[PDB]
Amino acid sequence: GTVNWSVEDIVKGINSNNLESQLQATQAARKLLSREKQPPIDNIIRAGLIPKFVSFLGKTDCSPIQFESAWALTNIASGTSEQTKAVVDGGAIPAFISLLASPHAHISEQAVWALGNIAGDGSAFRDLVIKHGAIDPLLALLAVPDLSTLACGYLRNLTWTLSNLCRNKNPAPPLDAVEQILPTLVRLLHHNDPEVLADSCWAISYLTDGPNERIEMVVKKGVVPQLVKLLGATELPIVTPALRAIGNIVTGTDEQTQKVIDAGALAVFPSLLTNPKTNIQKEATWTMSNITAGRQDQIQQVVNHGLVPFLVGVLSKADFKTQKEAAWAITNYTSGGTVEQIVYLVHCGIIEPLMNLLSAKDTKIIQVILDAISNIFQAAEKLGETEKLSIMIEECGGLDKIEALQRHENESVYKASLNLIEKYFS
Amino acid sequence: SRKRAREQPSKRRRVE
Repeated sequence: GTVNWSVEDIVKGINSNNLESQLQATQAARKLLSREKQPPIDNIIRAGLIPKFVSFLGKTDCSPIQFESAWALTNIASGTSEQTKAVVDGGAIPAFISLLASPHAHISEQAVWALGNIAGDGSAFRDLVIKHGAIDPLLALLAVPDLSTLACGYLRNLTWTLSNLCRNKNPAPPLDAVEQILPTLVRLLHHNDPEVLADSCWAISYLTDGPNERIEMVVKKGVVPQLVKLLGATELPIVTPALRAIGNIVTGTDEQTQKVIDAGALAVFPSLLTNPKTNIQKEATWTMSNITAGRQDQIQQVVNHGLVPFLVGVLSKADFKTQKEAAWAITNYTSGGTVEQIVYLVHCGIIEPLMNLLSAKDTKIIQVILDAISNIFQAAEKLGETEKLSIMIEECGGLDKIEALQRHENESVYKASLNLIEKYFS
Repeated sequence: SRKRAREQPSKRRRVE
């Protein structure tokens, strides 16, 4: 039938002015474009087939050709930006938006998917899809009393497409579009399907990746407790974006950070900071570093949840990128913490792993650590214990790392480092 | 302040 047609034969069938011949040829094109390996997208574009496919989207009396052309165009739009542009340039956006109202679920679903690929290209096409009025009919498809009545594949495609409308920066999505989408997104974030939850979390992570005003729009919707819950999911594809969203939120105000703490996030961190997935440990440690950049009462919560030993652990042994986040977490802690909090940090064993990292060939982490040490010495001065600290550092071999850093190429490193030796070691 | 800035596919092809 329609298996392995040449593009030439597809063109012949499409040019026939016989709707059924055109349907067979469009199906043949769909099969080429859906094959496992190397779909001939550029060949199909070069043959001038896009305008015909777009015209077929409007064939209400022939729902099969609407479906086949929708699938063909979805796959062309799944390619490079130039390939996606060819689909947009053919007038596909409003044609697909019209198909959202199709009585045929499999057709409206394909239109949802195609619009997701187009919006996924970047901010410009995202915003163009929004200008053509895609949001109202997309949200209308989810306006049911219980999401569980929808087919799960259908619901997953809608959630994914909505997440692409929330994605990308420079610019971020229109504020009014975000407000319009948020209530449905919150509902999806409470739906019990792992893929819907993952893509909902991804969407929330995009919406919180920005200025405090953007974070506030999300936090105000009361989603933090649900994010904290999903943070404890067993599925890594859910934990990953849930953690990114939580991490994003704590880059915000002290008050936004406090919502995360109030929701119980810190109790999940012993497991996150020891997670066998390197990326999870790194993101969790980055998150901790922004929490220890917070108020003294928020640092105290980190202490009370027993998280300081976990930071000592990550500093002692982790992927180097994670160790650098831990170094940051410590410098922030020592910068904002009380004397008592800083004393507690040393008692937990921070000094030796801090000193061991001074042999890293990374200027930034060296600067960060020297800052922490300086901060810890300033606390020692207030207790008159600079000598005890001076001894701890010498004993673990930290002093002849600091001494050697006096000859380092970077100005801050050699400078801070010189300062430390005269000041506490001379 | 001292706060610091910092796998879903962007596009999907329908196969089979």
